[PDB]
Amino acid sequence: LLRIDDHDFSMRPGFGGPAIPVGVDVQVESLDSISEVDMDFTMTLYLRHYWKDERLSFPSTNNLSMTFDGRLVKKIWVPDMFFVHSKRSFIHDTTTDNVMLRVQPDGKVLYSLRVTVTAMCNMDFSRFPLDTQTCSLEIESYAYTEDDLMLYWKKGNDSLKTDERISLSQFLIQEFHTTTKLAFYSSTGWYNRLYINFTLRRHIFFFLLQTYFPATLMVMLSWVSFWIDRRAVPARVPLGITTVLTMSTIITGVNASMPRVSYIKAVDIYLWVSFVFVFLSVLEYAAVNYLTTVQERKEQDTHAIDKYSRIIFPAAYILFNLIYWSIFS
Amino acid sequence: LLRIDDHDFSMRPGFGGPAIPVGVDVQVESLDSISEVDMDFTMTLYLRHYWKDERLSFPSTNNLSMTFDGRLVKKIWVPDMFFVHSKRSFIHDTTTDNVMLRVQPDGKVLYSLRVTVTAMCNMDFSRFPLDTQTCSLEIESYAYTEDDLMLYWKKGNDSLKTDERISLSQFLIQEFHTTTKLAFYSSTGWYNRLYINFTLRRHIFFFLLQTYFPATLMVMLSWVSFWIDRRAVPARVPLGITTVLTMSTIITGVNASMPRVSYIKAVDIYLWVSFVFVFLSVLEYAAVNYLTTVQERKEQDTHAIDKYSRIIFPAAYILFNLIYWSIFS
Amino acid sequence: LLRIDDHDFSMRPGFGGPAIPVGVDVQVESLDSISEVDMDFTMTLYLRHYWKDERLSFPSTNNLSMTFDGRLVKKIWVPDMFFVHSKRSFIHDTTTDNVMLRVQPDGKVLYSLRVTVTAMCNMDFSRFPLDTQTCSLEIESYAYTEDDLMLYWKKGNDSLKTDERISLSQFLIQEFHTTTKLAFYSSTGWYNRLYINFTLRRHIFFFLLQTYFPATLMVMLSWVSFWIDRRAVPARVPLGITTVLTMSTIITGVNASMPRVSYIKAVDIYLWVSFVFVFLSVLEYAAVNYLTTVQERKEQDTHAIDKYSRIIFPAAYILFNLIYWSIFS
Amino acid sequence: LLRIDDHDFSMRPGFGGPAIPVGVDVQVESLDSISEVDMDFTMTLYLRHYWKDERLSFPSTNNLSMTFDGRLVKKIWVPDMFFVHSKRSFIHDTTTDNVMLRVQPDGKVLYSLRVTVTAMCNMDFSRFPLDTQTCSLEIESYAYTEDDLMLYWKKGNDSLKTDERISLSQFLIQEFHTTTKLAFYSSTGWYNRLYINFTLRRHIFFFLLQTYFPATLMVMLSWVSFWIDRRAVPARVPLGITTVLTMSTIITGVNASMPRVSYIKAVDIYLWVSFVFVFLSVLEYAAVNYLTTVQERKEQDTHAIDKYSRIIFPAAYILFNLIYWSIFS
Amino acid sequence: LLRIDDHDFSMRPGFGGPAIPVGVDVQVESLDSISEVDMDFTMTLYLRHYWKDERLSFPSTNNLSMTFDGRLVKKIWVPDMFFVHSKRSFIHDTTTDNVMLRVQPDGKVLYSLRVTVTAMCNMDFSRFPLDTQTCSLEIESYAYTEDDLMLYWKKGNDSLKTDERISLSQFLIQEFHTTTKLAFYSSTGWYNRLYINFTLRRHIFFFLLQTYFPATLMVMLSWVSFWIDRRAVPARVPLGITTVLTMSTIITGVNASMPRVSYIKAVDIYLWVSFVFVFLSVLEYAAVNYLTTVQERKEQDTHAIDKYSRIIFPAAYILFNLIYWSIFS
Ligand SMILES: *[C@@H]1O[C@H](CO)[C@@H](O)[C@H](O)[C@H]1NC(C)=O
Ligand SMILES: *[C@@H]1O[C@H](CO)[C@@H](O)[C@H](O)[C@H]1NC(C)=O
Ligand SMILES: *[C@@H]1O[C@H](CO)[C@@H](O)[C@H](O)[C@H]1NC(C)=O
Ligand SMILES: *[C@@H]1O[C@H](CO)[C@@H](O)[C@H](O)[C@H]1NC(C)=O
Ligand SMILES: *[C@@H]1O[C@H](CO)[C@@H](O)[C@H](O)[C@H]1NC(C)=O
Ligand SMILES: *[C@@H]1O[C@H](CO)[C@@H](O)[C@H](O)[C@H]1NC(C)=O
Ligand SMILES: *[C@@H]1O[C@H](CO)[C@@H](O)[C@H](O)[C@H]1NC(C)=O
Ligand SMILES: *[C@@H]1O[C@H](CO)[C@@H](O)[C@H](O)[C@H]1NC(C)=O
Ligand SMILES: *[C@@H]1O[C@H](CO)[C@@H](O)[C@H](O)[C@H]1NC(C)=O
Ligand SMILES: *[C@@H]1O[C@H](CO)[C@@H](O)[C@H](O)[C@H]1NC(C)=O
Ligand SMILES: CCCCCCCC
Ligand SMILES: CCCCCCCC
Ligand SMILES: CCCCCCCC
Ligand SMILES: CCCCCCCC
Ligand SMILES: CCCCCCCC
Ligand SMILES: CCCCCCCC
Ligand SMILES: CCCCCCCC
Ligand SMILES: CCCCCCCC
Ligand SMILES: CCCCCCCC
Ligand SMILES: CCCCCCCC
Ligand SMILES: CCCCCC
Ligand SMILES: CCCCCC
Ligand SMILES: CCCCCC
Ligand SMILES: CCCCCC
Ligand SMILES: CCCCCC
Ligand SMILES: CCCCCC
Ligand SMILES: CCCCCC
Ligand SMILES: CCCCCC
Ligand SMILES: CCCCCC
Ligand SMILES: CCCCCC
Ligand SMILES: CCCCCC
Ligand SMILES: CCCCCC
Ligand SMILES: CCCCCC
Ligand SMILES: CCCCCC
Ligand SMILES: CCCCCC
Ligand SMILES: [Cl-]
Ligand SMILES: [Cl-]
Repeated sequence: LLRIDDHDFSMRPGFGGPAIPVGVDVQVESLDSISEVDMDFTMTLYLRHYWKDERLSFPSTNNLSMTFDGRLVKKIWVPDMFFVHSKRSFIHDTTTDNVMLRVQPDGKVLYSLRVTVTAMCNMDFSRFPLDTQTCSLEIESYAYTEDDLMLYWKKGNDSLKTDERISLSQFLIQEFHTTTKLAFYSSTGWYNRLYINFTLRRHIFFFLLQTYFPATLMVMLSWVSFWIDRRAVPARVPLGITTVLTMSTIITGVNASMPRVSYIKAVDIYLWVSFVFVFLSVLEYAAVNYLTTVQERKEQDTHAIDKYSRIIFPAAYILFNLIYWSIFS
Repeated sequence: LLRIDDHDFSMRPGFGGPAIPVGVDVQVESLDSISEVDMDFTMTLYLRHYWKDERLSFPSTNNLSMTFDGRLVKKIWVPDMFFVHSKRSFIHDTTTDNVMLRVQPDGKVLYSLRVTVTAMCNMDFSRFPLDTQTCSLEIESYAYTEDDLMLYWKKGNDSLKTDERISLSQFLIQEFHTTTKLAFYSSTGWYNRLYINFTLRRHIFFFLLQTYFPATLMVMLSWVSFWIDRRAVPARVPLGITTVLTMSTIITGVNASMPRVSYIKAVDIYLWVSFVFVFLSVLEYAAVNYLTTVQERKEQDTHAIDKYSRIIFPAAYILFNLIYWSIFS
Repeated sequence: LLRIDDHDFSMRPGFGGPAIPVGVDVQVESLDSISEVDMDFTMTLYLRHYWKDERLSFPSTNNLSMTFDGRLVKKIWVPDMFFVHSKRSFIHDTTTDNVMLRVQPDGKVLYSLRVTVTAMCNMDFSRFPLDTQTCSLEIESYAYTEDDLMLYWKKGNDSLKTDERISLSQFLIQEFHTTTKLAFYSSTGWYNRLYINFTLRRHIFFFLLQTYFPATLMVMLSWVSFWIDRRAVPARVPLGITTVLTMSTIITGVNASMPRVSYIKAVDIYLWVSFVFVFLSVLEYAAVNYLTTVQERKEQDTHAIDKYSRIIFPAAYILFNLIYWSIFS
Repeated sequence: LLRIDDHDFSMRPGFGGPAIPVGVDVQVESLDSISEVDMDFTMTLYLRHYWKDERLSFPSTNNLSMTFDGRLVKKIWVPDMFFVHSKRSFIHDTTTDNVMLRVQPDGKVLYSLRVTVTAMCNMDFSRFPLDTQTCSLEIESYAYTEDDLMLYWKKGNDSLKTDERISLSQFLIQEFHTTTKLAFYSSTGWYNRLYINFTLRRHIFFFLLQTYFPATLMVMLSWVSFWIDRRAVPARVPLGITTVLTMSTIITGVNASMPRVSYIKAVDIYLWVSFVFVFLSVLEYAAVNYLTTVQERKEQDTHAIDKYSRIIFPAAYILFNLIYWSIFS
Repeated sequence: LLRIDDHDFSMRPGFGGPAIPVGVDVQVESLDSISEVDMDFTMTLYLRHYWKDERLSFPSTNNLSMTFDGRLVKKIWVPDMFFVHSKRSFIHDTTTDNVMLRVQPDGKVLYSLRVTVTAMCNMDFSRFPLDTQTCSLEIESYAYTEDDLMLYWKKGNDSLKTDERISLSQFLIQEFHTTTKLAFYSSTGWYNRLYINFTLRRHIFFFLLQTYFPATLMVMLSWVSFWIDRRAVPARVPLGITTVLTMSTIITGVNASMPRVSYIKAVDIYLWVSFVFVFLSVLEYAAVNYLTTVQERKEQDTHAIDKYSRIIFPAAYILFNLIYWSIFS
């Protein structure tokens, strides 16, 4: 039916004359995973191409479109799109190649395939875990400049569809939209580039329960010391020390999970402030023991330091929390 | 024998006329693994196709079916099934391609191959580890709409078989059955989709032994304090503190294993209630030490708080357990 | 030399008449690894096939066998064996395909290739780490039933050889032997299946040193308390508590390594019995402190409980060990 | 258009006569990751080749360059570059091979492809984490010596371009430049080799916060003991011991991350000096307890050792820090 | 130029007559990694073959050798070497296949390719970490026996070269040399096998610092107890106990890294002897407390046990160290 043997499909339609227009539309099937340590994300999608080539015309009375096996795709000419700034990708091939080819009697062509992509995404963690991130996937022709191929979204803003099943356990996904821009390479020329854009917002529940609450509880334990008889030395001393040494484990277990960035994150601030609050309660009792011993040496109830600490330490931590959750909301 | 050179197998049987019927049946060989963190499962199966094509007719006197080498599959036309919402898959190929082709003299065809698939499955953990999950595998044609190909289960409900060796160490597997539904894609049309469905139920033994019992034992240790002379300050204080700090390790070691979901799981409730029970026993002894010191200051046996605590703490935990195992059964 | 262009090698020798006999023999090169968590093992082997096809006859005066390049294997007919219940496999291909083809003037054929296989193996851990396991590798034709192909061991029990270098660091390997059985698939028919069988036995040394000895040592530490003056409250109390909290770490570190099976293992029994032995020593001293305080209240040496405990705790643990190593030998 | 059928492209242009000149230029798209444990780095780049072959001449009136499909690359002759001392690499192939071919009417050729490479890099850690490292990527022809192929940078120092998005979370990247050298293989001859060179500098913030500060804080805790009444034996003893045992955990957690090199790193020096400072504070109190007991035995305030230690320990650590940060800056 | 179309390259040179001689030489580019847990090593190398085939003769006046594209390798006959006892391997293929073919007018051939190999190596750890290991890589023809192919080192002992950059962070590499031996397979015959041999020696610095020193320091801490007043019960008891419990962590952290072999390693001996030294110091103080209490009961300074222990424990450990480092040097 199609006269494949008659033509040289090493050359594009319109070769040696004006540029060929190629239109694109897309459906996203899933957003698969995200990594802070690698700074990337993985996506699976259906991708579709539209153009005309009169070398593929055939006669019929119905004027309708026809589907073909799929092994012909390797004989005819086809556009050459690639995913810019991507780490790895593949086309699915069970039970055969997941590819589709449809042709109309006047030579209009529709071409479709299913792919998975892993792509680069630069991330800012200064407000982590209360952060928002924005991401994009980039599409471009490899060999042909804007003088030979013209690339555009087939139906404007209606060219992107999304599966209703798409979900991530840790993020809310929002704000899917598409854009276009021109790109330049010094050695080879000017090219059209298409963009798919989206926004992510992290759920904080896990971190409250797993990090902010146990820090708070250690700080509240350190306050119990102020209500204990100053003469019980081997009770008041280890009560302070053990909370210092627990807080260090909390601080380590958080930071072991994240990339080694050169700046402070919002969670770091809270934990190190909590640490100094606990550390100071140890110096307070050392002072009261020393001054008691000086009183014994002069001579030979509750101390004013204890009396004031019962008031000052809790007020100060409440003030800190009010400020912190006013800044990070 | 088969006249392969005579025909154009880029076109389906019946091309330009009504739809071709294709029937399917399946045997599951193994259910290989499951992941909560990735929310997916892996399956290995045998998959079979049935249709008629008169271009493959041949003469004989016996009217019986004949087997062919397998290299012909790439010359003739074959249906184009794919696994919807799948992450990855392959066809096995040692010592050769695991593929089978059988043909009858009137052109009826049977085609079979062996494959492994990894597929998406959305999971709810609000009742974890006492949870039940349900799963499915989806099958569809890639290129041909219901106007060109008709896809159905070959023998109704008898079209699914399962290997007697199938097992998972952590789940009971039940309720294998099959269904059908129509699907729509905005750019390309309507398609028939087949479903394989099944249910999983988790064994709880591991979690009892590994999580609920040691929490319970920490709570019971904290009660020993109420039976110890109130004057033994450096004994009663670390006895409380060490149980607080152990309970925190238990809570961490559980949640380190699971995905970071935005809601509370049934195991979380038990551990955090156990934590407050242990935390309160520390505040109780602080109260008794303070009131004893006030009595010393006024002046200058067992305390009523100890007397009551010996009764109230164990009753309250028993009431909690009765309610919890009434809710989660 | 071989008349490859004359014949249609899509059809088996004897096509449309009786079954073709194919004989097999094997040499194992290595048993590569084993996993309890995945329940599988990996093996590398040489696999060999024997049959006659008169379409490959050629003339000569010597009556001897001749070797050919290996690229012909893809032109002639070849049997279609596959490994049943396998997870993955491949054929080696550096510096070329590791394949061999030898032919005699009357058309007898010898065919050989090198492969690695990973295969399923169901494991029972009720006696772990003192367990024994048994395993097998299964071989079958994919497309041809016993009416068209007949599959058998070429030399009976002498058909399996094993490399003298084969070893595993954790298991003793024994009892290599071969068997045969018929298999049935509802949709497709009856098939011959060959079996390779073997037995494994675990070395216990590592577990003695790494698990049973340190548990025993914690139990013996808890006994020291009975020899310490009952008035040293802040010594006798933490001596008990710290052994409880160490034993919990031992119990966790063992079970973190194994699959989450729904039944108790032989190592679990020993560790939880050791735990209750340590837990009871804490309740004993609580009793002696309480009764001493009652004596003080009445009034206002070694206690009989201490005196008896020095005898009863060690006897009871020795009785337990005698029973346990009588059961698990 | 191109007369591909006329010629034998198993032979280079100029075969049997002088060497063919081939020019190269490059753009780096990303520097992907780095490993101290494996001593390697990964890079993604665009690579371009320039030469003349009159067998590819064609007629035209415009004198302009033309682009071709990409399937012709496998028919014509092409240069044979490889990455020396590399571990693994690949060429990208979705949605097709990422390859470009452009030809001028006189037979000048431009050829381009996109690749990812992982390459060897020897690292020195004697100053870690305050270290600087230098790296290079090497390019060479596999089959052709300088007598048959001449390889050079196409535009001198202007032949290397870099993407403005390139970044690493842990390193500052600097000093990209290119060089050339001749190489010799004993069995096969002399070859031209091109070099891409660059420098890395590590950010220290993470290590200050994660390692140097908590060590310092343990040392400062050990000093509190000198301010506590010498008669409080069960307070002063565990205060020392617990800091010893914490410092050991710090030392372990650092070195667990790095390769097992045979020499000391700058971080090791700081932690082991901090350890002896803490260890000595335990021997000091043992001395004061012993001498007090001798005074009791003779007989039957603050001790001079305490008085001096309050001065000497902090001065000595401050002197150490001044020297250390003078050496490592 | 080469008459490739004239001949049947499914047959070796000399087919049906005497054996063809094939010579080999090698250059090692890198030794990439080593695993105790898997018992294997990885190597990257250049491998070269030499033979004569008159079917490849061509005319010329210069009598010099000529290089060809590389796509011809798949048309002509080539030898069939494989790596015996190997786990996996591949040939590199960016930017094309890393393969070289050179031919002289009389039909002498040189053939070369670049490969990476992972190979089996049995290891003995009885002296670990002071151990020495020896390794080899094995090379053989797959299909052809010594009656058809003769395989030898091309230049005797001069046939192996090594890159000056080769290094491992944990081992000293020494003693590279080559050997030959004949091998027999029962079903198929006799074959020539070539060997590459080498020796490794481990650096001990890491283990001294990471394992032997901290054990020693725990033992020295336990000795402090002997210098402390026997009446300070709640000081002397936890001082012993905490060192016992630290030593157990040291023992665990070492053995978690290695394979589970059925015999004792040299590091195990040192750590378990150190453990009993620490354990005995706890029983000593229990004895002194008991005998003091008996003296109190009879009645109703430093004890001789303390006096002697100050001398005996350190002498005994010094004697142990002298013996141990005399045995393991
Ligand atoms: C198809 O084209 C024919 C003319 O060739 C026209 O009559 C018919 O309406 C067209 N149908 C559609 C659906 O565009
Ligand atoms: C979609 O369409 C509108 C037309 O109003 C144009 O603003 C815009 O670029 C598109 N929106 C986005 C967010 O890209
Ligand atoms: C096969 O077809 C023939 C007629 O062509 C019929 O006589 C015979 O019964 C059929 N056999 C089966 C098993 O259907
Ligand atoms: C199988 O067959 C029945 C007919 O009674 C129909 O209910 C059902 O859909 C099938 N069952 C399920 C559970 O899909
Ligand atoms: C090979 O066959 C010939 C007859 O064709 C016979 O004489 C000879 O003994 C046979 N040799 C072997 C080894 O079987
Ligand atoms: C090997 O040969 C014997 C013949 O005595 C038969 O018992 C047996 O099946 C084979 N042995 C095993 C263990 O399979
Ligand atoms: C191309 O070549 C023609 C002569 O063949 C010359 O006139 C023209 O200037 C050239 N153009 C460029 C851009 O080099
Ligand atoms: C680039 O160009 C200069 C010419 O001044 C030459 O020094 C140098 O080799 C190049 N620079 C480097 C750093 O390689
Ligand atoms: C090559 O062979 C010719 C004879 O054919 C001889 O004269 C010449 O010396 C040889 N050259 C080398 C390098 O062997
Ligand atoms: C290399 O050559 C010598 C000849 O003296 C022979 O001893 C030896 O086998 C070779 N050496 C080794 C170590 O294999
Ligand atoms: C102690 C944790 C407080 C968390 C406050 C969160 C406010 C949205
Ligand atoms: C940008 C730094 C914010 C620091 C706020 C501290 C709140 C107590
Ligand atoms: C303390 C754990 C109790 C577990 C109860 C389980 C009831 C099925
Ligand atoms: C849906 C929340 C259940 C909470 C029950 C608490 C049982 C004590
Ligand atoms: C305390 C461990 C005893 C191990 C006994 C093993 C007997 C074979
Ligand atoms: C089958 C259970 C065995 C339990 C034996 C307990 C030995 C003390
Ligand atoms: C205690 C850590 C001091 C860090 C000093 C860093 C100077 C650049
Ligand atoms: C090259 C060794 C440097 C050691 C300096 C020590 C600084 C206190
Ligand atoms: C306490 C460790 C001693 C290490 C001695 C090493 C002798 C080469
Ligand atoms: C072969 C065993 C060596 C044991 C030596 C022990 C040295 C104290
Ligand atoms: C901005 C640096 C903060 C450091 C807090 C310890
Ligand atoms: C640890 C500091 C104490 C100072 C008391 C005046
Ligand atoms: C003290 C906690 C209050 C913070 C409110 C955002
Ligand atoms: C529903 C939130 C519960 C939180 C318990 C700490
Ligand atoms: C820690 C709180 C104690 C309050 C006693 C009245
Ligand atoms: C107190 C435990 C009883 C719970 C019964 C389900
Ligand atoms: C058979 C169950 C045993 C449980 C021991 C805690
Ligand atoms: C902890 C239980 C003690 C009971 C004494 C009679
Ligand atoms: C008390 C240990 C003896 C057990 C003998 C098998
Ligand atoms: C150069 C060796 C230093 C060792 C410090 C413990
Ligand atoms: C631990 C050493 C103490 C020595 C006192 C003279
Ligand atoms: C005492 C810290 C000062 C070091 C300045 C580099
Ligand atoms: C040879 C066995 C030694 C065991 C030491 C605990
Ligand atoms: C723990 C053993 C002590 C024995 C004293 C005679
Ligand atoms: C006491 C350590 C000396 C050992 C010398 C090899
Ligand atoms: Cl105490
Ligand atoms: Cl601890």
